[PDB]
Amino acid sequence: RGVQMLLTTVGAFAAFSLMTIAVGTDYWLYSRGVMTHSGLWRTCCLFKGLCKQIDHFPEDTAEYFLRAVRASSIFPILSVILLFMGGLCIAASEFYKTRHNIILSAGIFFVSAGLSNIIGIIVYISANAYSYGWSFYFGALSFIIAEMVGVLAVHMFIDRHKQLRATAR
Amino acid sequence: FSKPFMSLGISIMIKKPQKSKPGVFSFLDPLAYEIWMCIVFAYIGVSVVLF
Repeated sequence: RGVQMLLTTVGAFAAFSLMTIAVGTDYWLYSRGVMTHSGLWRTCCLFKGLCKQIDHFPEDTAEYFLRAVRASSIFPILSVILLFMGGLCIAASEFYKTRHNIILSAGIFFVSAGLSNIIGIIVYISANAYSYGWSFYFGALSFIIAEMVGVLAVHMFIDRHKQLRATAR
Repeated sequence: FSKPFMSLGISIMIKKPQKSKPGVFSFLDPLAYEIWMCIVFAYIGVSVVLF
């Protein structure tokens, strides 16, 4: 009962924290002219110690569209905003459960936020064209925890719907 | 001089490459080592969609 809900809540909280850490720094690694890390906003070298915003969008129209999407991180920022909205919806549905159908829309928004985060990871992997950062693996692990939390949330929702259907008869 | 006893000429010296083929690392060669992770992520995502 409450154990699965608390596990889903701490999984959503850990996924939001790892998404924030993926937004922050150390997302990728690229050897410049010496190694240098990047966190999709600015690059920092391994002289040594200086940091600057190296997310310059200039140096068919599909290349300009892909460069515009890769600039300023349109997909993962909106994905993190949708994850925060899903966490707020799960917190509003945890206490005073009046309507028994908002959890389905919250889970649908949570799965769509996970799919958008995976799509943004695909965009950031495509725009990379030599190693990888740790925040990329942290964002992948947060995507795994988000998928498992969505499965647990829809499992609790179908269990609550089956309990309501059994209590209605 | 006498008659030549050993004939010779100009030849080519190379590094003599061997069959230096790795094992499990040779399997994940042709596509990538990073696209497969996105493939598995889309796999578990589509399974989440189905469930």
